Amino acid sequence: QSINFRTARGNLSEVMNNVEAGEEVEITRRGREPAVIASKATFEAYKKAALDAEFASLFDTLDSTNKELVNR
Amino acid sequence: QSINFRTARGNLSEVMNNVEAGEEVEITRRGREPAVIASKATFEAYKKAALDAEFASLFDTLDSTNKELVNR
Amino acid sequence: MRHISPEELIALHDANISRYGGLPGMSDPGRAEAIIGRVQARVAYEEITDLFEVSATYLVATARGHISNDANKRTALNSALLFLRRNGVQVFDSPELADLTVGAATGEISVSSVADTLRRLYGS
Amino acid sequence: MRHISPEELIALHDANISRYGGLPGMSDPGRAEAIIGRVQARVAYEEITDLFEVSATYLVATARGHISNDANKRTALNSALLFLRRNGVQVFDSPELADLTVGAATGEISVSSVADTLRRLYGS
Ligand SMILES: [Cl-]
Repeated sequence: QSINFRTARGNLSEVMNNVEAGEEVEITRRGREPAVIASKATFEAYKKAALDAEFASLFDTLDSTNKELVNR
Repeated sequence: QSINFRTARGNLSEVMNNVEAGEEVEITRRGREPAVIASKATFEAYKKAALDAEFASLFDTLDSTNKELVNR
Repeated sequence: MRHISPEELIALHDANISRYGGLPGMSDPGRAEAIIGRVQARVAYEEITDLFEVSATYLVATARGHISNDANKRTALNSALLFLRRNGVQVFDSPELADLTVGAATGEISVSSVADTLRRLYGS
Repeated sequence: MRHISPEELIALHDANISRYGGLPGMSDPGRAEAIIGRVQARVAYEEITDLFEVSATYLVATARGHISNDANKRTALNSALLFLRRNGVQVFDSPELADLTVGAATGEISVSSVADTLRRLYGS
């Protein structure tokens, strides 16, 4: 769930198998904000939810003109 | 965007600054399925959108009892 | 077994308030943490494997756990059935679910009786 | 400056056809790649820093880019305003957006005019 910079470097191949198994590991760092490792399938599934939501708001905001343009 | 787990091992500190800048890096392994490193900020936002959609369809499924419970 | 986290439980509660009604901005994360804590603790203590007994626990713990001043019964029912959905069990609305939740809150219906009702409805 | 990928432009088109109407399953990736390719190229060549010019480019490029035989004016408009929203500009519906988009698509309104109208509506 949370490992340090160094531990990842040395046990990266293990972090892969955890991630592949279904875990979402955080990578903390002494300097700046941290990062997260996840499997591509889950990441991309979350990215699509976000994009889908983004489109929903855009379409809600522009609902009238969107409806109108269908008939032009 | 796509790198092997060896180039990651040696250049982990580079991957961090890339990730924090705005990049979303894939990590491949030959014979295995890949992972993705990304900033915790963007990952969590994606996860949250996934979750919103998850609640929205449950609420849809149970829309009738939910409305009824408000008045009790 | 997939569970619901304290931060997910609050998010659910907040999301329900927005959609159906109630006073927003009040959800206590300590109550969310305490509600989930009970559910995990009960599972470990009684070594519960039955999804419907666990589902019943989310329902009773939440309906009596007062995350905030409103919408607790909804958050209870919804988290119960979200847990079932998350663990492969197909869920759907039923006229029984309102009374069931009210009974759990009032103490009139025990955790096992809730588990029985949920099993009858969604079991196989 | 945040941009829209080819793969997003397609997702946007399919999402729009589902919601508002049109023939689905017909979006050409090479067309999406060509539309974004043109926007990105114009930006570099002309060294465009103005967000509303870039928006206007997305709008004309997509409107005349023929991603499929349907909903190209809608994708054009939405893509342009998605760009704006993504770069921190607040957007909203306006009575003149429909006319704008149609004249864009037919060549009667050029990129600069579309830019001036977006800059008027959404730029301080
Ligand atoms: Cl309630």
